[PDB]
Amino acid sequence: SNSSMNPKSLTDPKLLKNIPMWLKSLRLHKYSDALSGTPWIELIYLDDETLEKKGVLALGARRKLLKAFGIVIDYKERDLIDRSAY
Repeated sequence: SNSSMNPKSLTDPKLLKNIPMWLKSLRLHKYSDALSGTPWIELIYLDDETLEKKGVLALGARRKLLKAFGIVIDYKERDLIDRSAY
């Protein structure tokens, strides 16, 4: 529905530690079970291909998650994300 990649949630250890929840703000909780087994630090590092391997078969959904992966990384790179999430 939305999946506009909220830089607020994508960089809040609350969601990050709770990937499913992290996906909630991305409308990809659909793949929560497939992406839950993987933390944010790894999620944000995944790729369209890996996502497929998990369960994200939607070229639209996975390739899209790659957008959420970056916003998290950069902010993670800018120490904008609590080291607690790490």
